[PDB]
Amino acid sequence: QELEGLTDTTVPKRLGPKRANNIRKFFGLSKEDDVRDFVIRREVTKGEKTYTKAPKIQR
Amino acid sequence: MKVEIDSFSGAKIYPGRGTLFVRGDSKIFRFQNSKSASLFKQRKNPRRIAWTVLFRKHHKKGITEEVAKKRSRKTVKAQRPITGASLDLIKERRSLKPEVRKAQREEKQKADKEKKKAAKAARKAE
Amino acid sequence: MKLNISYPVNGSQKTFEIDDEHRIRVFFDKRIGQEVDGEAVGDEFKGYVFKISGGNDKQ
RNA sequence: GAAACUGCGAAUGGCUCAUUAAAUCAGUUAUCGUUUAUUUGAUAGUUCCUUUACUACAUGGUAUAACUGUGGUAAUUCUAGA
RNA sequence: AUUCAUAAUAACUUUUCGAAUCGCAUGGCCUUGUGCUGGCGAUGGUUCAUUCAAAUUUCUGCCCUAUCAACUUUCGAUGGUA
RNA sequence: GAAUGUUACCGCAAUAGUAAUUGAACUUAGUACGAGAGGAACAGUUCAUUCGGAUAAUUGGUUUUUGCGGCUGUCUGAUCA
RNA sequence: UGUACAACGGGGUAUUGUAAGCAGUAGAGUAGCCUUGUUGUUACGAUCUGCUGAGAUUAAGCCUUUGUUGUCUGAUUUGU
Repeated sequence: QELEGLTDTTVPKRLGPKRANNIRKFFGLSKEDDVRDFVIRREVTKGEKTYTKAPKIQR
Repeated sequence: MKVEIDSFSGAKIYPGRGTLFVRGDSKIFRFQNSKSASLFKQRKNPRRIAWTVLFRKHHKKGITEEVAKKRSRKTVKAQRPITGASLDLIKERRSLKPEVRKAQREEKQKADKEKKKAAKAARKAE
Repeated sequence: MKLNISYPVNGSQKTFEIDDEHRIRVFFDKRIGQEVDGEAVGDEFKGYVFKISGGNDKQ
């Protein structure tokens, strides 16, 4: 039997990776698959305008 | 009724039985019998008395109770939402490993723009 | 008492207030790291097994 | 650009004169008897380990804070769990 | 003034250091490749020196008391070897 | 403990003796009483003092259980005992 | 001549506190050996560890018993 408050509902990981090889293993791509495209971006609504702030890539 | 434990021997004390001693530091001890009380007065140590629970513990006698804690080997097996990743689209993009030629196709236009910008800067310098 | 129970797969967590002392007496004389099944303490937790991670006392 | 991590500093300064009568201290020597963050100036071609596939060198890996949320207690610059 | 500095051989080390760091300018060579080279810096780092110091330290020097003339040395007091 | 016909059991009770005692606290009530100062009692409850009669679950003491163990000196060749 | 009695035994409960013997790469360390050590082994060595909450004692005023072995007709006195 499933618990309404824990099992039924599910919650997000608030962040994605910031490290390159972490992304490469997150998506299992390659040493060459140009990680700059596989980036997670977080759209916002400050007002009518929106933007996603693809964070950064260290390493 | 609470069933207490001997401060010295670790044995069990039922009510109306044994004694209770109170030391100058306001501490309490409970004795099942005058035996334990007398050895305590003689300030022996239980770890060297062979009929005590502390002794049998520290020497690992009757120690078949605790066995071990096993080792876990299992993955998460759950792709959680990154909250800006759209886990459906995230699985779609993790499955987009092949067709990597689009990366080089975009890199070609980017390299072209790089030379174009170098030329534009070198010309604006004039 | 209270049980702060966490389902880390979804990433969720919830409090549960418990009575019926001879349900919760199962937990007595256990270590932080051992596991117990849940129907003994509540049939809502039937087939479930929880591990302990910590806790707080009065005061 | 708050917060948090990291690096620094917090051993300076300030206050008082209780102790202490070859002890402190003053002046004068020495370290061929030693440590020295910091500055300042100089200063590593040599480290692939059977070193002919053993290797990412256009560069390797695991945490974890802050944060999300659940809570504890009367309280504290208390805190756990995920 | 030295067993100094420094150098050389034999090895030893659980193995030290030898930049996986960052901001600007972005330039030159071409067999035009995201090819090869290339500046101004900040940080950090091994050792030597320096500076800031620090710790010990030489010599000489201190108030009243003899109604204190003997003190130290058991177990550190003076010295020696390790 | 003889004798009462024996022996055994169950009993009556003449007589004699006699044992229970004292206090505090709470409440009654800071009421009654009294100007105020001050300040009760009966009933009820909880305990205690002195005395007595039993008992020994527990606590304590005692220990020739010479029960167990240890220690010294000596003797049994040594070890064990 | 029997839910008979006793003596032994077994079990229970108690008391004490972990027997003797054997083993050990435990052991303060010390002699000696040679195949010289690459733990090299032999002798000494209070003590320690394991077999060991073992062993011993346990009714004389403890409990209990499907056990074994035995005992169970001697004298005296009494009458309404």
